[PDB]
Amino acid sequence: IGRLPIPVPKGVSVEVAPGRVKVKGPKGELEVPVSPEMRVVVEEGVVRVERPSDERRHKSLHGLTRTLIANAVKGVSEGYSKELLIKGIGYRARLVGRALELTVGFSHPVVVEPPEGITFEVPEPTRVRVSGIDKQKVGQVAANIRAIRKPSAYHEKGIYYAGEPVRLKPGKAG
Amino acid sequence: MIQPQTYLEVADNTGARKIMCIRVLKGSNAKYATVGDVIVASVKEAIPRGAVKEGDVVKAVVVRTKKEVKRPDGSAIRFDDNAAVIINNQLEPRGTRVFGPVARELREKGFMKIVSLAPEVL
Amino acid sequence: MKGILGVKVGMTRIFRDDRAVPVTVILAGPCPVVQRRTPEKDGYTAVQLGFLPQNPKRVNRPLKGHFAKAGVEPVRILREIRDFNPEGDTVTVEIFKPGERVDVTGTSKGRGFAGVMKRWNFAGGPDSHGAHKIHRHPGSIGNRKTPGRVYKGKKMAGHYGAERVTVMNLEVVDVIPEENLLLVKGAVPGPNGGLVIVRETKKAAK
Amino acid sequence: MKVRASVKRICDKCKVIRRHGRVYVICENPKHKQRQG
RNA sequence: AGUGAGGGCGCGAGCGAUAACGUCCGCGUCCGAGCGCGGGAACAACCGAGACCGCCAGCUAAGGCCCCCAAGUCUGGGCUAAGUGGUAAAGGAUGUGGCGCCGCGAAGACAGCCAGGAGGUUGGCUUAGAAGCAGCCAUCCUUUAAAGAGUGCGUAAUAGC
RNA sequence: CUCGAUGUCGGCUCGUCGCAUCCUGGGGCUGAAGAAGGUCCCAAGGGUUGGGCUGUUCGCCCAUUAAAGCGGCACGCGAG
RNA sequence: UAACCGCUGAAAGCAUCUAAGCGGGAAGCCCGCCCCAAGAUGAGGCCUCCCACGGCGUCAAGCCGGUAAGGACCCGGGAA
Repeated sequence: IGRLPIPVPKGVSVEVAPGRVKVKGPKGELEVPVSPEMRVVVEEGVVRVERPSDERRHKSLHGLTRTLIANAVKGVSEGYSKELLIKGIGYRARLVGRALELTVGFSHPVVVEPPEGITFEVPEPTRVRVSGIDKQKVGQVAANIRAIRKPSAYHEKGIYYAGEPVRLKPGKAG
Repeated sequence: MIQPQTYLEVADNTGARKIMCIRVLKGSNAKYATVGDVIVASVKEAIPRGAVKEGDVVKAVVVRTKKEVKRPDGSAIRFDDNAAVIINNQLEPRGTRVFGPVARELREKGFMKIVSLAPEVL
Repeated sequence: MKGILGVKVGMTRIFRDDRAVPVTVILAGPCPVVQRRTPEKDGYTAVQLGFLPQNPKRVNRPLKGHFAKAGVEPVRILREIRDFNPEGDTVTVEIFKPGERVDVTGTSKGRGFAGVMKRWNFAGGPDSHGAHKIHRHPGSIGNRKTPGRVYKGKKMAGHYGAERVTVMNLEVVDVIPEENLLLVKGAVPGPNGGLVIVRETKKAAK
Repeated sequence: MKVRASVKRICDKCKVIRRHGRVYVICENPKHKQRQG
C-alpha cells in the first residue's frame, strides 16, 4: 500500500550484485545496502521495494531501502552538491585548490582537504559551500566544516547550512 | 643556603636586618628560601622608630652561603644571609640599603632598583 | 641510528659562552658480525662487535661464527633491530654527527643490599623517642584479614646494584673522528671505563 | 540537563526521544536537555 | 535411668521499627540423639529419602539431560532479546509483543504537499497598542476554500509567519 | 565464633583499593557576553604542602596552593 | 571510546543521531616510552662448531674413551 514506490529514470546502471545493490549514474557507483529480505525490482521505469512481512524490523527496513536506495538513484542521476553558506564579519574563504581557506580563529591556518565527491565553491565567499555525491558523506563533511566554528546564538560569526534563523539571545543587560 | 623557618638578614627599611620567613614563594612545595628567590616573613629583630614594624612582607633573596653556582660557571659564596624586603608588587621596601653587585640578583631581574641601588664595597 | 661503545669517563667542558659538563664515549667501530636478514630473523637487524681481547684466547665457534662474513679478532658484541647496515663496517668517524640529540644506556654500576634505607627513597624511620631501632628500619607490610597476610610487590631490602639500564634523551655535543670518541654530557649511565651503547629515538613534539 | 528520573517533557512540545535505553528528551530549547538514562 | 538450659522452618498472636541467622509463647516438622544418601555448587534443620550386610544387577524422588559430568544441543505452540538470565522498591517513559476495544465521509484517510489563509471582525479598559499574536469577560452575524469568541514567533500599536 | 585468651586510643613508617572526584579534564546549562563563577552526567590519571595549640584523628588559626577530597582494610599496621 | 555532538534513514506516507550503516570526541583503555621474560615443557629463532664419539644381548634413550667441540675444577684478579 505505502512505503515502497519509486521509479529509476535515466536508464541508470540500476542493478543488484553480490548482496549489494549497485547504483551507477554520473559516476557515483553508490553502494545502496540490501537487507537479504527487503528485495526489489527495476522494470520499465518502475523500481519497487518489497516487504517479506510488515512487522517493525521489516517495515522500517522498507522505509529505508526505499528512501536510501532511492537516494542511490537521484544521486547517480545528478552529482551531490551541498549548498552551504559561510557568513560572519569574522571569517575568510577561498578554495585554495583542495582544502578549506577559512579564517576566524584569529590564528587562521585552515588548510583542509576535500574527501571525495567534495568540490569546493567559493563564489562570494559570503555564499560558499561544497558539492559531493554521496548524500550521507556529503551532509557529513559539510557538517565537519560547519562544526569547526559556526555556533553563535547571541552574536553571529559562523558557517551555516542553508543558514537556519539562528535563534539569538541578548548579551549584557539591555 | 636555604631554610623554611628563618632568621634571615636584610638591610632595607628593616625594623631590623632580620625577619623569620615561613617559606618559599615559588611552586607550592617550598623547602628553599633560595638565592635570588621570593618568599614570606615577619620580623624577628627590633626596630628603632621606622615605619617598618613587627609585621610580615614577602621579598627577594640575597646571599646564602652554600654555593651561588651561576649559568657561566661564575662561582661565589658570602658568609652572609639576607634579602631585600618587598612591598606588594615586589617594589622594594627602603630608600637604600647596605650591600652590593653580582649576577644572580639582577639576573632574577624584577628589582632593577635593588640593582643600581646596592652597588659599592659592602 | 646507533653507536656501540666502551664508555670512558665523565669530565667537564665548555660550550658557547659557558662551561658545562660532558662524558667520554669511545668506540673503535663495530662491524657486521651477524645480520638478521628478516627472511633470516624477520626481526631484521644488525649485531656487531667493537674491539678485540686477545686471540690466543678464542673458542673455535667464535672463530668461525666470525668466519661467516669474516671480520676480525674481538669479543665485544651485541645486537639491535630496525637498523640497516649501509655498510659492512662502522666507526662513527661521522656515524655520529654532533649538535644532534641522542638516547643511550649501559650497564648499571652495582650497588649493595640496603633496605628501606637504600633500595627505595625515604631514609628509614626516626630517631630518639625511640632507639630500639635507632634512626631507620623497615616500613610496614600488610595486615590482618585485609588480604589476610603479607603483601606481594612493594620495594625491598638488599641487592640492587648488579643490574642494567638506560637514559632518555641526552646531547651529542661533540665528535672526535680520530680517536673514535664523542663528548656528550651524560648521566654516565652505569660505570665508565666499561660497557655502554647509544641509540636515537625521539619523534618528540617538544 | 539530566536526572536519573523525572522527565514528563516540557517545552510545550518537548520530544520523547528513544535512544539507547536512553530516555532522552530532545527539544528546541537547551532548557530541556532531558538526559535520564 | 537421662536430660530440668538448645537452635532451625512453616503457620498463629507478642514484642522489635512489623528490623536481625533477635528474643516470647503455641500447632506442626525439624536438627540434634539416627537423621550418616540425593540434593540445591559446595550449606546441622530447604523439595526428595531412612542406609543390618552384599552385586563390575534393573525401576524410580527430588531434581536433571551442549559441555566441564550419567542423561534429547527432544518435538509442539508462543513471547523477550536487555544479555533479564546471573537478587531490589518509588517511580518513570511516540520498550517488545498481546488484548478486549476507538478514526476510515472511496460524500478515497493521517506525517509528508500546494495555495488562500476571507470581508463586520478594528473597544470593553488600554487605545503609547489589540485593529486574534499586551491584563478584568466577551461566546454573536453575515460570509465560503468553512467560517479559529483568532492555539502560537511579537514589538509601537500595527505590520509578517 | 572468642574469656586455655582477639592489644582498644593518638602517632609513627610502608600503605593498598574505592568513588557519591578536591585539582585535574570532557563535557551539555545558565538567570552563559568576556572573564569569572555557579548547575548535573562521564572519567581515578598523577597529583591531593609547612607550622601553631591541643596525647586529641576533628577541630579553630598562621602562610601559601592548581588543589590543599570522603573513605574502605578489627576505625591497616606490637611478631614493625 | 565515557558523557556529550553529528551524517544518511525508515517503523511514527512531516519529524529523529537511530536497530540499519558512517563520522566527531576525553590527561582514561591497547600500542608507542623504558625494565623483566620459554621453567611462556607451546618457540626456543639465527649464527658458528665437534663428531653423528666410542664399546657393550636389537630395542645399545646403559657402559667406557671419545672432542679442550666446550667447559668445570684450583689459582689469581674484579665499582659484580
